[PDB]
Formats: sequence, C-alpha cells, structure tokens
Amino acid sequence: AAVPATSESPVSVLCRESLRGQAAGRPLVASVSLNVPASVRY
Amino acid sequence: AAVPATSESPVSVLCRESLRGQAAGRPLVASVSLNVPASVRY
Amino acid sequence: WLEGIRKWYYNAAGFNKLGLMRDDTIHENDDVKEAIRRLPENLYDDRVFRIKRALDLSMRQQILPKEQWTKYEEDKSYLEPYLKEVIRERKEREEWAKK
Amino acid sequence: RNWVPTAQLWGAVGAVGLVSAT
Amino acid sequence: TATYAQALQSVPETQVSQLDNGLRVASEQSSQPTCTVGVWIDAGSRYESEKNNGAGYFVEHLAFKGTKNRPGNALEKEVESMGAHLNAYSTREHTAYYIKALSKDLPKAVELLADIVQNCSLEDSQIEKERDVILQELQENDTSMRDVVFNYLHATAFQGTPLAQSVEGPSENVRKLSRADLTEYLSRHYKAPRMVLAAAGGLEHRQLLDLAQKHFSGLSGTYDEDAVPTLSPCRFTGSQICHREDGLPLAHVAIAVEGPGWAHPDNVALQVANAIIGHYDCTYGGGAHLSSPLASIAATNKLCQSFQTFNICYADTGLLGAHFVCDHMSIDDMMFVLQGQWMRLCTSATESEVLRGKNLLRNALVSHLDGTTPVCEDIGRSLLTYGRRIPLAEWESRIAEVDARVVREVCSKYFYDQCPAVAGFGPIEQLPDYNRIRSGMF
Amino acid sequence: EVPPHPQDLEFTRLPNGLVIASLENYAPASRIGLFIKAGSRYENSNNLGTSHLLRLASSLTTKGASSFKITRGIEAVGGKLSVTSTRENMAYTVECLRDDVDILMEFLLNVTTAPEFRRWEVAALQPQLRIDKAVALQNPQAHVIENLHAAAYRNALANSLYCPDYRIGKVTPVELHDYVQNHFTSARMALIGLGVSHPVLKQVAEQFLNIRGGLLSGAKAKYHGGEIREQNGDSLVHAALVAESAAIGSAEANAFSVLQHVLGAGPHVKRGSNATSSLYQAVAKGVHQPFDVSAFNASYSDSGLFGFYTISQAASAGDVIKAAYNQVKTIAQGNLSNPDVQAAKNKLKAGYLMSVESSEGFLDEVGSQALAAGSYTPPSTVLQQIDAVADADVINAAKKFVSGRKSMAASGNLGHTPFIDEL
Amino acid sequence: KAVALQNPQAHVIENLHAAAYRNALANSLYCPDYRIGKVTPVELHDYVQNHFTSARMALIGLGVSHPVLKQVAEQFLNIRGGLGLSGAKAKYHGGEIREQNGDSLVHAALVAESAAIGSAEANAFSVLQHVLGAGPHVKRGSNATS
Amino acid sequence: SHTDIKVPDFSDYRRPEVLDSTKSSKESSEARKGFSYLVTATTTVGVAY
Repeated sequence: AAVPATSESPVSVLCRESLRGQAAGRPLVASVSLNVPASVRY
Repeated sequence: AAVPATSESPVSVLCRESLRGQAAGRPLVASVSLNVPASVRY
Repeated sequence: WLEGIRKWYYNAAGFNKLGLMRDDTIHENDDVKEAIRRLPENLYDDRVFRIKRALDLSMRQQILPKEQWTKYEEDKSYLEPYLKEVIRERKEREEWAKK
Repeated sequence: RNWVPTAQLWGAVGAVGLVSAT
Repeated sequence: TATYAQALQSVPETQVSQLDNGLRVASEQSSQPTCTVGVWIDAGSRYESEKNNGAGYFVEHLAFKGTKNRPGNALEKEVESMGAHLNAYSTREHTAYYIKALSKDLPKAVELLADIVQNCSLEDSQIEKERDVILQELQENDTSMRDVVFNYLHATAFQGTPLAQSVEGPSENVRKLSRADLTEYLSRHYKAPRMVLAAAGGLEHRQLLDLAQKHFSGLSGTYDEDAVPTLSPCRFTGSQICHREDGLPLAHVAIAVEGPGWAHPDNVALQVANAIIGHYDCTYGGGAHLSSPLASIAATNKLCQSFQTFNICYADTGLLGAHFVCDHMSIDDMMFVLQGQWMRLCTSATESEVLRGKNLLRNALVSHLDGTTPVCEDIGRSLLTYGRRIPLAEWESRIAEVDARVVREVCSKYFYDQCPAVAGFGPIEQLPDYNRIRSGMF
Repeated sequence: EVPPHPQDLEFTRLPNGLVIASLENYAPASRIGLFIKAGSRYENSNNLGTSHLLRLASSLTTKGASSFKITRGIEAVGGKLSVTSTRENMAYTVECLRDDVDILMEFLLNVTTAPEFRRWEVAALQPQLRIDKAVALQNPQAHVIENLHAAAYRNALANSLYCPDYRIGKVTPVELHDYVQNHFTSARMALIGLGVSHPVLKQVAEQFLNIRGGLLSGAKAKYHGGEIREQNGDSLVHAALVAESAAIGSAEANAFSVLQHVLGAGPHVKRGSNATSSLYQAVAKGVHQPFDVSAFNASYSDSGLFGFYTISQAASAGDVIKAAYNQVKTIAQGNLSNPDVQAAKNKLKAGYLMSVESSEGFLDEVGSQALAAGSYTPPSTVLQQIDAVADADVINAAKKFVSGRKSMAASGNLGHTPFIDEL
Repeated sequence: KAVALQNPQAHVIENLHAAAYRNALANSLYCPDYRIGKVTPVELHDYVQNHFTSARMALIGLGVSHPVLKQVAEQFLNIRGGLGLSGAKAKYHGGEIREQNGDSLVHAALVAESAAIGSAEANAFSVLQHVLGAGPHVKRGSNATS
Repeated sequence: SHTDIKVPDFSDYRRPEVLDSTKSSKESSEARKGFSYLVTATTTVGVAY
C-alpha cells in the first residue's frame, strides 16, 4: 500500500553487536504484496 | 584425439530393454580431453 | 651525454608534468590492449587514475605543481613484462602460420 | 597455389575485355 | 622397441579360409586370454523392400530369444554363466552377431553363434512381444535428434531407393510383419557365401576353421538361382528436407554430397580431408587454439555446441559431409564457415595441414584397432566390403601417398560445384535456402 | 597368424618413491600416463573444486610450452592429451604414434611439473567448469553417485568430482599452484607406458620427475552413513543403497566383487532378460513396469561402498528397492548355491580380463595398481584370488551389508521412495 | 525466491523442515527450482478448489461491524467441496541437510520434535525458549539473561 | 515414428536423365550443369554486348 517496506529488495555483518538478533527463533512466514516489498520472517 | 567420442556433448528411455544397463555399478570417473568429448563413467 | 640528454629529454617530453608515467603514454594497438587487460587490479586502477588526472589537466590546459611531476629516476615500466609476453605469443603464432 | 592458374585466367579476361570492349 | 613403420610389420597377418558351402572363416591371432568371435552378414535394410523393411531389425530382436537346441532363456543362461557377452547390430548393408568370451571358451562360443544363426526359434508369442519392444524403441529414437536427422539425410539423399529406408522400418511394418516375412527374408539372405565367421584374440586359425567345419557345414550355400539377392545402384538426389520445430532448443543440420563407395581408393584422401576439418564439441579443451579453422572459429565465436565431418560408405555410393548442432541464430554462420572450408580444401589445401590430417588419420586407424572386439569387427566387415583384410602397412602406404595436390583434386571431385543433400530439424528458420547452400559449393 | 612378444611388464621404484612401469607391445602407437594421488578426496572444505578446474586446465601455458603450442603441437602429430580423475587419482595420459613420443612426453612433463596458471588464463577458464558440470550432470547417475558419496562420508571420499556451484569463478591461481605442489610429487606418482622402452621411460622419470616435498599424507575417509534426496519430478526414480564394505586390495574386497556378480552387475546379452541376475529376477517377480537394478561396488584405498542401484517408475520405487534388498537378505541368511557362486566367479574373471584387453583398460589397471599397492599383479594371480573366495565369504559380505549402517541417494519424484529407516 | 534466499536463515529453516519431516511440514514455502515454469493453471485451480473451502476458513475483521462481516461471509463464502482435500499427519523423521557454500559465517539449527500448538506441553516449550534466550531485549546489549 | 516419413515422389518434376532410381545421377551431372550454365554464359554475353 502506501507504506514502502523497511528494505526494498534487489538481485554484511562484522561485529557481535550487529550479529545479535540474526539467529532465527520462530517458523518461517513469507509475504507478498500488491504495493509493498515482499518479506520473509524468521 | 583423432577419434571422435562416442557421444558429442551439447547444452530418453521408454522400455525395459533400453533401460537395462542404466543402473550404475562402479565409482564415478570424469575425463577431460584436448581433442575428445568429455565423459563420466558410472 | 646520452643519459644526460635522456633526463633532459624526459623533462622536455613533459608527460611527467601531467603526472603520467612513460607507459601511460604508449600508443594502444592490439598488443597493448591485451597487455593492459592482463594487468593486476592495482596496476590497472592506478593507470586509469593517472590517465584520468592527466586528461583533466589537459582539458584545463594546466599542469601539476613541480613537486608532483613524475620523476625520471622513479619512472618504471609496469607494462613491459606483460606487453613483451603478448608480443612473444603473437610472434609464436605467426611463425606457426607459415606451414 | 590454384591462384596462379586462376590469376592467369583472370588476367586473360581483363585483357580480352579491354582489347575488345575498348 | 621399434619405429612406427617397423611396428606396422609387427601385426600378425589375418588368416582366411573358406568352407565348401562358401562361408569365409578369418581370424587374427594374439596372446589375449579373451577373444571376440562373430558372424558378419551381407544383409541390411538396403536389401529390404517397402513391404518387409524392418525385418532384419525385427530378427535382431529375436536372435537371442531362443533356439531349437536352447529354447527360451536357455541360450541366455549359457552365455551368462560362462561370463561371455553376446551382442548384435544391423546397418543398411550389414548385420553382425558376436560374442566376447574367454579364449578357452571359443569352441562353445562358435557352437552358440552357429546355433543362433541357423536354429533361431522365432516363436509366435516372442514375435508379438517384440512388436511392442520395437514400437517403444521407435518412440525413444524419435527423441534422438541426431538419429532423426541422419535418417532424414538418407531419406532425401537416396529418395526412391532402398538406401532411403531406415534400418528399423516404418511403424506400420513393425505392426504387420509376420513370421513368414521374417523366414522368407532370412531364407533369401542368410546364406554361407554371404557370411563371414570372424575371430580375433588368443586362438589359432586352424582351431577356428575346424570349429567352422564342425558347426557351419550344414549352412546353406544355395538358395537357388531364382533368389540370389543382388543390389542395384542407388541414385543420389541433390535435395533438402526441413523439419521445422521451434519447440526444440537446438537445431541439428546434416549436409552431404555423394561419396564414392567402400572400395574406392579416393576414400583415403577424403578421410585425410575430413580429419583436417575434424570434429568439435563444447567440452573440448583446445578452444581458440584448435588447428581446424572450423573448430577454432566455432569455439571462439560460440557458433555451435558441436560438429563432426563424416564419410558414410555403401557399396557404390555414400554420404560425405558433416553434422552440427547449434543455436537457432548460428545456423547460417556455421554453414558459411563449413562450406568455406570445403572450398578452401578444393582450391588451397596446404602441405602442412594435409600432413596433419594424415597424422590424425594414422592415429585414428591404429587406436581404433585396440582390443579384440574392434579387430574382430574390422575382419568381418572388411571381408564383406573389400573382400580381404587390408593390413595397416597398406593403409600406411595409401596415407603416405596423399599430399596437398591429391587432397585438392579429390575434394574438388566430390565437393566442388556438386549438389548436396541437406537435412534440418528443430528451430531452423535460419537454415539457408537450398539455392544459397548450392551456390556455396563454388 | 603367428604373433611376435608377448613380452612382460617391467617395473621400477625409484629412491624417491616414483614407480615406473611399462610394456613394449611393439604396437604402432604408444600410450603414456602419469598417475597421481591427487583426486578430489585430497581437497578440503576451503578449496573444493580445485582438482576439477585443474582437470580442465591441462592446456594452459606452462614454463616450456605456451597454451597455443600445446594444442597445435599435439594436433600436428595427431596425438591426444587427456585427464581422468577419480575420487582418489588423476591420470594425465597422452597418445601418439611411437615416433612422436618425445613430443608428447615433453608436453606431458610441462603440464604436470611446470604449469604457470596465469591469472588471465585461469579467469578465462572458470566458465568451462559450468559447461563441463552441466554436461556430466545430464546423467542422473552422476547426480546419484555424487550425492551417495556425500551422504556416506564425513570427509575426503565425500568430495565431489565436480566443482561446487558456489566455487565456480572462485578457484584461484594460487589454489591451483598449491594443489599441484602438495600432491604432484614423486612419492605420489606412477609413470606408465605402453609401446615404449623401459630404460627410456625410466631415464625420463629420473631427469624430469624428481619432485620433492608436498605432503605421502592423507586423512582416512570416515564412513558416516546418511541419505540425500533430490526431488525433481522425472517419471523415473534413480536410487542407490549401500553400506561400507572393504578397502580395495584386501581379501574381503574380492568377496564383495564376487557378491556383486552373484547379485547382477550389468547386462550380458543385448535385450536379454538377465536370466542369471539374482537381483533382477527378484525385482521382476514383483514389479511389472519397466525398471533396472544392479549391484553397486566401489572400492577405495581405505574404504568401500557396496549395495545396489535401482531405476524405476516413480510409483514403484519402494517396491523395487525393498525387493532388491530382501534378495540380498536371503543371501545373508545363507541361501546361495555353489553353482551360482561359480557363475558369478566366471563373470567376474571374464569381465576382468576383458577390461584389460585394450591399451586404455590395461594402462588404467597398471597405473591404479602402481599407486594403490606399488606393485603389479598379473591376471593369473587375480583369477587365483578370485577362485580363492569361498561361498562363506560371499554370504558374509552380504551379512555385512545387511547389518551395516546405510547410505542412500535418490533423485526423481520421490513421493514413493522410502527413507533408510523404512527399509 | 532469490530475494528470500539472500537471508541465510531462510536457507537453514527451509532445510531444517525438509530434514525433520518425511512429508507435509517438510514442504518448502518456496517453489522448488525444477518446478519454476511448470506450475500449471490446472494445479492452481485445483489447489484453490481443494483448500479454499468454508470449513477451512476464518474471516477476521478490524474496524468493521460483525453483522455486516457475518452477512458477507454467508452470502459469498459458502464454498462447498468444503472440508476439502485435507492432508495427513506430519511424520517427524529426523535427519540432517548440509549446505556447503563457503560464507565466513556458518548458520546452523539443531532441533527435536516438541509439541503441537495448543497443547499444554507447548507452553512449557515456549517457557523453555525464553529461559534459554530467544532474541535481544536491549540495543547492543550483552544478553545478560540469555 | 520419424521413420514413417518418406520423401514425396518428384518424378513429375525430374529432368529425364535422373528418372531412374537404379542409376547413378553423377553420369549426367556435367550435362545438367552444362545446360544451365550455358544459359547463364550466353545471357552474360548478350548483356556485355
């Protein structure tokens, strides 16, 4: 819709801090939109 | 070399007769040549 | 005085005033183009910048401060080993082409 | 190789051409 | 340790004898503890009419399914249990059945070939089972663009003659062929004077011959005089057959001029010429540096996935040319360079490229005759084609005498301003028009 | 007629460990092969694919001959230069008429001891890795055998003969130089020749093949067991089930070789029903769609894999696989006729002899024996050893398979392809 | 698929499920490469008729009146073939899938079968997850309580 | 099967000298090329004039 995704796709990490949160913790979810960048969580 | 390979490469079976001999039976071997088509046995 | 005239000539030629090294000024024929293609990243990128810097000075009809001129004694042939081999390879092919 | 004998008949053609045509 | 010339004389001369019924028995003795022995017959689809086209191929499916002495899988079990291998092949002019086995097992091997060749069962139910096997093989072969294109090449080059026929035959024949057709065919063609019992390996000619007398003596040496199947020459037609199918990813093209026939001396120079142009495929290590101009251009410019020259021989004719596989946008370039190369050999072959061709040929000849099977086959087929085994030293003499002049003259004779036969299959919108192909011949 | 051869094979081990073996057969052509302990098993996870690119680089510039010269010079004499790799060895072989062996030998020495691996030539070659691999992978068997080794081992023999996709374009000139320096050493090589004199061959090795250093080291291959499944939809499923058997050379290895022929190891008759193939007959009893099955036997220096390989319509994979397995089970339970073992031995013995009757087959065998056991064992002896295998040994090899931890790989529409724990 | 797969986590989670189950939950959220270009109109029509049925749906709404939402469902979401072509139990199998690709960083997941959602045991696993550590709470923190 | 493909009969179009499928067409090739090329040479002569 009106809101663009946090990160627009196209086709990093060098420290512990930037690495924390990268490990997955829940099952995967894939989203596709008409107006918004796709996403995959977990 | 002078002799062309059994099968020239480029980049199925419908009967039991044409299928006999397709099952592998020995470890794989890969060949590369200067003058002859490459091959992979087994 | 040949070595004496040499340093004189080097400065008279003046590509050093634009910051160029002698090999940056060679006429590009197919042998040279192949040799440049064979250069390692750093030598290729440096060459590109020196030429770009020289073209920029030329457009402004200006030259670098004298302390930045390429020095005769420090100019070295970075292209020679590559070009010499490219030429050797072509000669070899040309010999083979005769029967 | 075959070029002499072919260059020689091409030779001849030009010649006879000129001679005649001119 | 000898030189190349000295080694050619190292070769044991091939021994030939003939039984009263006219069967020829030939062998080449080595020290091999294994051997290959088989029967080569002057029979193939070129001998078939439209009505029984496919018969020989049908017989091939029955040959090892049981004999009167060894019904059903009996023959099979015997060959397998002694560790032997039984094979067969049928071309448009020749049929062969051969066994690979321990030399000590030669007597049994010769007995089995004899049993197969004279007492094959041809059981009605076996025949019906083989109909379906043959029909499935026809469907499989339809997926082989190379087999399709070469059968198409024969179909148009030799249109209207027995050589236009495929070996397998039309599907309708496979459905209708009867046991009677097969026996009539075998009756007229499987005669002693048209067969050669060949063997290569650790064996002696005397033992081979005695086994021949022992097992093939009753082999018919006379159908009579009303049968004697004789081949008429087959007319070659400059023509073109294009099967357009844009759904296939790569195009296959085969082009050829009429060749001389088996026994013609010209075949040596043509083989040298073909070796100069050579073969090629995307996996060749050579690339831009290959000696053949067609191969280097092809590799550097990515003109094809592959190509091969060929010289297919028949009794008094043949197909001399090349086959290539490429992208739909490269057909014209390939054809252009290929024809340019034929033209260049006709008018400008150089001594050095010709020596290279001669060297390639020498190496191909000797490396091919490596192992008992290839040598056994060379014996059997050669007696049928040349009437004798031509020794390596003779091939060497024939090769040595070829020079640039001979290559130009022989190539000019067969390629220069001659009508070719062309076959195309796949995304061939870009295959040049026949007139354009014909003008490329000069 | 009366042949001159038959001479005997000559064998020599130099002080540096290099073996030189040859046979003057007086043939018009000669065959020389340099066998090396440099197969893919010697790659580690940091340089996977290096030996594959190396295999494709035999034609690049060397110190004594340019890339252009190697090709033109070998072609000028109608010769051949080829590289064959197995998980354990690499064999550089050359072919030519006997009067040109000096030319071929020189190129062979340059390729194996003086390669330059020029940065630009190496870069230009990377794309060939993709073409070479795609050509090989058109054969489902290649997919399955490669995955089977990856599933069976934790390391070494686990490595593929083909470069991993992620490594294509990444193999560096340095990795190639190091691979050659690490493994192309005298103690790891065997120069084999046919149609050549031994003194000459020997002298060549002494002068040009004295390469010191490198590593004769090499981590044992750790059999692990496991399964890799490649779903891809083909109407036909290709599958292989194996267990660890025996290292090549051992006596137990001969029993597995006999077991393989008892079971069925490839056709003997064109379009035949495989009357004497124990595995084939068992499967044929239960399945009526087209299929194929065969015992599978792979023996290596420090390990081996034995089992069976099957090809069937997707819906019948499980039926075919279980049937083949049950048949090996009956053998393990002692059900095996001495006649069948005799038939099997006949097949194995004839098959072996036929495998070395061509110059190519002979060279590979000598070369392989030279590296695996630094010696030459003639046919007579091989047949003896085969005869020496007892029915009990066969039954036991079969038991080992049945009770051994398995490894499996299958590709196709696997909806009905059983997992190891369902067998 | 390529966009999703730039995240190594996607690679790993997808492979973990393929390794854990024999079927069902084993399936990837992303189309297998070999199937790209092969999914047919018929397979799509069939998938919809088999699963988009009233007994397999729930219409949820925010900022809307329930009667209206309800009436909409009754008039337009009464889809037969309902209950549709359901599936089978997911068979936990266990196993491992290793994807060698050279990144300087290795991503790995190790699991065992736990409990179906809803069950009480599932809540214990959820608690165990937070005892162990389930994601950061402080920007650039040391995860003192993980 | 592709083996069910046969080239249609062209006897109605063939020059008479290549009507016999049991005879070599090479025996008449020079005569056939000579005829067509003669038409070409004469034409070129008339055009040169």
